[PDB]
Amino acid sequence: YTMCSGKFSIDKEMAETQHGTTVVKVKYEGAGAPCKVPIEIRDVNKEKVVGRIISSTPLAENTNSVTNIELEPPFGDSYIVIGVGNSALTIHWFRKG
Amino acid sequence: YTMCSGKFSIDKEMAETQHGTTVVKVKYEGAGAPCKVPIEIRDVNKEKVVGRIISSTPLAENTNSVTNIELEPPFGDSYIVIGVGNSALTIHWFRKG
Repeated sequence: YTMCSGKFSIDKEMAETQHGTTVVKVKYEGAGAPCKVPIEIRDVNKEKVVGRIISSTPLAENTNSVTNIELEPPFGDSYIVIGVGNSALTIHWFRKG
Repeated sequence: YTMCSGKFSIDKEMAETQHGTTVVKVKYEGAGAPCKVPIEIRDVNKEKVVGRIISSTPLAENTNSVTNIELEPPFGDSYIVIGVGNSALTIHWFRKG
């Protein structure tokens, strides 16, 4: 699979789980599915944080499909960008230490 | 910057340099520039190979702009995917050991 080229929207706001992760649900509104949900997690220095995605490589299976994404945000501020281009969405998360 | 959402084409075929790298030039034909050229390098097991991009984070500055990309392919077979979606291009490279 290649990365989805189209727009995503938040289907369920990012929320903390009980086992030290967060989960967010996104709806894929674009074309070219099945395709990989583009997900990048960066710290305050805009540097990528690796290995924090818990879900097996999240896919948008079809146009309008909803995908569950489980993440393990680092401590402090992280900026999670889902999608590509001008329609990419950013989620700011703060994890208290 | 976010990742470019649009189509790229090969402007200059991937070629070996003298100092143990390769260089390929791509033309960005899409919108939303300036944006980051999406580049992933995977091995035969389709696993990402990290730290092989020599160029500072390649950008497409504008629609129709041409970007120079210097890479350090791993030994053996690597598959370099530029772009996203159904218009993403794949380059197969073999590096003799």
